[PDB]
Amino acid sequence: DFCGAIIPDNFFPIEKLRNYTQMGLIRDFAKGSAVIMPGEEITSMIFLVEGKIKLDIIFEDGSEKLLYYAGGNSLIGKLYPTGNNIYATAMEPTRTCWFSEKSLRTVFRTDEDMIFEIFKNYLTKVAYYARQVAEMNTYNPTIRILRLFYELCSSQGKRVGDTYEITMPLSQKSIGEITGVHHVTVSRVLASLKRENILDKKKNKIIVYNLGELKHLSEQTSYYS
Amino acid sequence: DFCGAIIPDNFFPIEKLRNYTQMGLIRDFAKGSAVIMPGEEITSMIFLVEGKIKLDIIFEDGSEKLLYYAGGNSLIGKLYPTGNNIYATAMEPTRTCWFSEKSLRTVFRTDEDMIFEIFKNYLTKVAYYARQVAEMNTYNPTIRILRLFYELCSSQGKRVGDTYEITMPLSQKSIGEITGVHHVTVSRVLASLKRENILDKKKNKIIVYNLGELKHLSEQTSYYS
DNA sequence: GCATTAACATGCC
DNA sequence: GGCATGTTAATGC
DNA sequence: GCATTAACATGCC
DNA sequence: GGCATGTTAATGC
Ligand SMILES: O=C(O)Cc1ccc(O)c(Cl)c1
Ligand SMILES: O=C(O)Cc1ccc(O)c(Cl)c1
Repeated sequence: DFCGAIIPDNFFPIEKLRNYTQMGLIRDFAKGSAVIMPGEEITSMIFLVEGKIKLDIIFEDGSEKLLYYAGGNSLIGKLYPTGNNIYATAMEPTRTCWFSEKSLRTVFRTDEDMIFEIFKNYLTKVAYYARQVAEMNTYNPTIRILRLFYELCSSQGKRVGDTYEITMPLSQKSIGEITGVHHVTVSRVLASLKRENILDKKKNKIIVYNLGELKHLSEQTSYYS
Repeated sequence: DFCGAIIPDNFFPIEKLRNYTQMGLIRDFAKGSAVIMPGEEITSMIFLVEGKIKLDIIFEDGSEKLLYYAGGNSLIGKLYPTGNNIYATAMEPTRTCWFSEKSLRTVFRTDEDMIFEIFKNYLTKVAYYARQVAEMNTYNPTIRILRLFYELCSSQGKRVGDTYEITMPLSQKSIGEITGVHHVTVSRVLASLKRENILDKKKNKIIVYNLGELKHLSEQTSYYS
């Protein structure tokens, strides 16, 4: 029914795969440990039973960038070699379940629906990243930040009297990483939005005091203002 | 064994799915016709038996951008709604095969390997677009153009005496669309590369006269030179 | 560091 | 011959 | 239009 | 208390 993500965190979780972790291999990591080491070739799907993984790509010159965050019931779909150098670290004590190709056949023979759940999980990732490429080719950095707050507000902002609240803990550093904008530009833009009384990004909530202005500004070509 | 793409054209073709098009629905399009209309909700996988599709996303303000090109044995993995407005046009007379969820079950009951072929096709797309996001966040437009020619040369350039040839018909307009660089910047960069005798992009071949210089320049922060 | 604009020139079922 | 692709330099976001 | 740099200030298992 | 996150303005790619 719907394969969408506004942010690259907890893409299409598959809670029913917890009924089949006995067909796969349990593997616990300590906080701070590598689930996937730089240069490690992975050929398993990795189901996250409990915890939190940060998953990054590393370029040849050593540059490192965020791809996504993974939480409980997330799926790392690295069953085959891809050409990318991936580094995935446990942000907390984390339980995984490693599903090889053979082990997946065993799961599908028991439950043919899990096939389509995995397709949904992949589709969601492709829809996210393909749009993000096209969005970066269409809107300027500062506009992409406004567009993110508008879309989170539309999709998950709760009306609370005069305002909308987005119940979400989200740092400026991550906003920058997700939107591809320098963290100092992120600080500047939020300063503006705050002092103009449009939006306040707090520790655990973003509060939108003025959605129609937020939206209007997101429709311009810059908000380096 | 390998889920890679340097360019968003002909991602992981699955030639064996042509053995199962009788389980799905044949649908022929004329050149210039919409395979997916703007705003059309698609819930089928669409296998391209013969021809060529150009597949674009359209934003709310009407901006339109390339996602990818599809050729024979390519797969459009839109089995479920995604939230994106997609517009896909037949660039030539094109035969498709539409596979619903029910129809895919029928295919998998006959050949369990087709499951994993589809996973490979999805993985390849996710690896492409996820890297492209991270690359646009890491390298400047002009550098991304150099990096593309270097990687195509590495991956598919054939040594021909003094040179490498990449046997590929690729317009400046598409290079721009793929790399997210204005077509006039693309023209400028190629002018430079040509007159410095590094590389010549012709109608049906790119010729690299100097791979080590190409590579060296791709390692700098700009080539607006 | 490059997008944009503009005015112009060459390619092409 | 008409519309799509490519060219070059200047201006400032 | 914004990344970068820099020098500084506030947050935090 | 130490290292990570956030702040603000200036400079020019
Ligand atoms: O491994 C890669 O190159 C990309 C990637 C990373 C994480 C995932 O869950 C997927 Cl499906 C792909
Ligand atoms: O439909 C989308 O939002 C993205 C998309 C487009 C084409 C494909 O083949 C896939 Cl797998 C996804």
